[PDB]
Amino acid sequence: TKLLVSLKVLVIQLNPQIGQVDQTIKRTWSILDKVTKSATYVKPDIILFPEFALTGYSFHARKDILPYVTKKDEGPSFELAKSISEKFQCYTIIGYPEEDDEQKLYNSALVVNPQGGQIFNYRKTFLYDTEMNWDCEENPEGFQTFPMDFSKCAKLSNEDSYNRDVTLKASIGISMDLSPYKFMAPFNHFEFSSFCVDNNVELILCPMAWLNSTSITDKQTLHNNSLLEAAKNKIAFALKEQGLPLAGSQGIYQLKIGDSQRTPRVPSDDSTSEYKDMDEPDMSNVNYWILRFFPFLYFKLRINWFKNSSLIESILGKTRMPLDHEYYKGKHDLLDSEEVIKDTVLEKTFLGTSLGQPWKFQGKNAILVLANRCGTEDGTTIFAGSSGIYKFNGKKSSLDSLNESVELLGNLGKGLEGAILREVQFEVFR
Repeated sequence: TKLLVSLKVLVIQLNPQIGQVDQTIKRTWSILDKVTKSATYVKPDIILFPEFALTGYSFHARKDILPYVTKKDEGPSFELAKSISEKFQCYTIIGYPEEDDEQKLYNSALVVNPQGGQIFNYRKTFLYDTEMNWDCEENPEGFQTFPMDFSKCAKLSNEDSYNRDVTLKASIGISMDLSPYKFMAPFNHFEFSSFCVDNNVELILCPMAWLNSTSITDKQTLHNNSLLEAAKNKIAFALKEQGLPLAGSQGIYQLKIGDSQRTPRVPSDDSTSEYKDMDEPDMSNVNYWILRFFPFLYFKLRINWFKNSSLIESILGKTRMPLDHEYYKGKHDLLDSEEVIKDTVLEKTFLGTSLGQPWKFQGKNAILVLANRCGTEDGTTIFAGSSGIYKFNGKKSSLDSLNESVELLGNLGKGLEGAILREVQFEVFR
């Protein structure tokens, strides 16, 4: 049974700096105020913030982050999300540094329902270099899905208003979750997006603190004070030339509220990575993010992969998580056994292909919401901003924004704080 859905999605893009939690909270309320005063404002069903949205990101020691960590149901990030959810009767998802009762630290995203109750807490599964600075843990559950009960958001195709309720299968992936594991696993594993396709996820939510490639990441440079000083000077000049303070822009808000301006499809070039034109998205990263969702994209070659059974061994042989992941540290050959083939094995995919279909996602819909922070930290790290909303439409082989099986519903710029609201329409089957 086809069920039509209409979701009002609001994404907030912030430039939080370490030690400015109260100021960031104030700017957040300012943004939300300006949003409600928009000419085309409509009430959001869901509001998404970036990774470590109120705290800043680049913590260099456990001691430095400890004054900002909180239990999943206490503290500034949680109280903000509860207040927002209660005032807007929506789901609110925010990234925050978490401590648990056993003094373990995580990079997390909490989810609050329209009643102001916390319904979920997701912990980052693939960690980035920065997390290793302060003793962050991997999510022992690995990637996860959860239900989100939406009220008055759905209809049958014959009906004339969205007056039905719907429970969508959602998944949160925090930044590095989208990357090959440790940057060492094969690129074409597409772990997170394969997991979402495998589990028939309909709503994908990604709080991120994702870098623009102008950032200094070369390890030899970071650990040679002469090379580092020279590299920092280059970024300094790059911001000065833009009329920006070294930390990037704060408090000047780009609002795209309820409009229908789509983001132009563009190939990555030597120029699309430049940290220039702050109100335009970083299309190098937009294209890269789209590529990491390859299993959701139409690709002609899958028909040959399926016909030749080229991926059967890959599909059968893949594990739920990487073998050395926290996941197995305590969870735990069908072609050579007498055990039967379970439904779950027939849902598994590799490169978007399953044992039963060339392209498992074909004919389906999924929504991707990416909330990425903007600004700069340490004089070395420039975040890409470019928060956006995407629809994978499942319709029938560029590996970027030119692929028409993804719809770019709208993006913010790479460099300004702000908010984007889009009505997203799609279908699910029930």
